[PDB]
Amino acid sequence: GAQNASSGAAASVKSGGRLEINIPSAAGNIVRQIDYGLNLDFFSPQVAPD
Amino acid sequence: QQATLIADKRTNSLIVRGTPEQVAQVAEL
Amino acid sequence: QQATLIADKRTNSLIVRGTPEQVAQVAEL
Amino acid sequence: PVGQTGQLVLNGAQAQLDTALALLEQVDRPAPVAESRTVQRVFQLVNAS
Amino acid sequence: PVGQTGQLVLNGAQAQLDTALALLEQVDRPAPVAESRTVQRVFQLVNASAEEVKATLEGT
Repeated sequence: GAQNASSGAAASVKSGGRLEINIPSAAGNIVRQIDYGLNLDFFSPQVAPD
Repeated sequence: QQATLIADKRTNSLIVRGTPEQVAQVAEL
Repeated sequence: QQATLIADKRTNSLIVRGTPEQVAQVAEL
Repeated sequence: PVGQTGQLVLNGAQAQLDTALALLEQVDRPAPVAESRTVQRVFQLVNAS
Repeated sequence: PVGQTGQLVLNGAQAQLDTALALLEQVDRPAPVAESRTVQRVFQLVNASAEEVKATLEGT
């Protein structure tokens, strides 16, 4: 239910910390995760027969 | 009509399905 | 149409009801 | 004809008979087949998505 | 004919009778059967996912 910047990554690795944010709002609650330390995200990893 | 195109993300395969003339057009592209 | 399927949770029974051709298709599945 | 069963009972003198059978051996062959109205090709892409 | 019952009462001299029965023995055989308008195949996938393959083939 929280929003994270690495949700759309095919693969990930993290090490560090993580901020959890729960702010109620009338336009939609702000429910976020902010990761710090090291973040590595991989997107769309196609490999050819070569 | 127009040829049917099917894209597979896992294998990176393109599949064209239609009349022989509509398929030769995709084949040259 | 298509065959009617009835599933009983208590006894884990599948009941297929239709034409003899439609029933032999489920029977092989 | 024996109904519509692709058979044909033909009944005449033997001269006519061995002549008609030699002609029919020449001008009678199975019909050709339609090709198809639909084909498939599969392309394994290497560089694009 | 005996109605529409696939029987046939035929009545003539014996020369005609033993000639017609020899012809009918030759040019009379049961009709062929239709094949079917529907078939099934089952594929046991090994590397792919059956649900993703179905969604790929349906364009969804």
